[PDB]
Amino acid sequence: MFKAVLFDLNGVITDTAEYHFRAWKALAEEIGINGVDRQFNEQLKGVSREDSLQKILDLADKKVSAEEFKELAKRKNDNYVKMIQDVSPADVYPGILQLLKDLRSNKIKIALASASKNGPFLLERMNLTGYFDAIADPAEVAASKPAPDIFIAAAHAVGVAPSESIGLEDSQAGIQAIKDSGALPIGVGRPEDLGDDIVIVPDTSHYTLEFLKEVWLQ
Ligand SMILES: O=P(O)(O)OC[C@H]1O[C@@H](O)[C@H](O)[C@@H](O)[C@@H]1O
Ligand code: ALF
Ligand SMILES: [Mg+2]
Ligand SMILES: [Mg+2]
Ligand code: NA
Repeated sequence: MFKAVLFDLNGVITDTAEYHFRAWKALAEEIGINGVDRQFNEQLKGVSREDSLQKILDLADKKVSAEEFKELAKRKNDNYVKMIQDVSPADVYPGILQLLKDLRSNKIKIALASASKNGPFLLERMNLTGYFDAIADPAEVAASKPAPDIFIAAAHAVGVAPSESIGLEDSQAGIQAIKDSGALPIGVGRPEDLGDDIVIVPDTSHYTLEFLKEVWLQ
């Protein structure tokens, strides 16, 4: 049976993918780039802060100075950090708290495989930190999503092979990262966005321990 579950945070544990989208869209429009809509944002989910900005600049073939690049990423993060101050345990997505409880009861390791440097703060806001056996530090990996490194690091941090792990993701980049780590992906969202070749559930209430074991077995 699987021995760890490797969690993405934004769009899996809580609805903060929505806030990343709103903040990036606001930033893009400030610099005169209007193409950051929900469809384009599927290319931004899972991607690091700097890679997100670069993808936005690329969309418009725009070049900025190194100084302006750093300022823009900082501006977006400062705004996003303000947006999330009132996140609370009430914001935890359906099913997720009970999943964490059930995993712990069954001695299955729990690791965070998030790209977000705001991850630890968000787990604290939601009173979830105590459920996690490890948080992979995204500043320490040599390569970010869709590279598998963050999922490999998360598995290794809890003493489990990726091949004995399930990864939970809402993003195209993250699904690819899980695939290339050796872990089994289960996505949450639309197959139109995430593909028809892995198990995809429509909402996080489907993430029960009962449902994960069967995927591993099949
Ligand atoms: O800017 P942060 O908080 O470090 O987050 C990095 C990335 O974290 C990922 O989890 C999100 O899906 C991305 O949208 C985000 O860019
Ligand atoms: F949405 Al994440 F790492 F939390 F890609
Ligand atoms: Mg996500
Ligand atoms: Mg703890
Ligand atoms: Na708290």
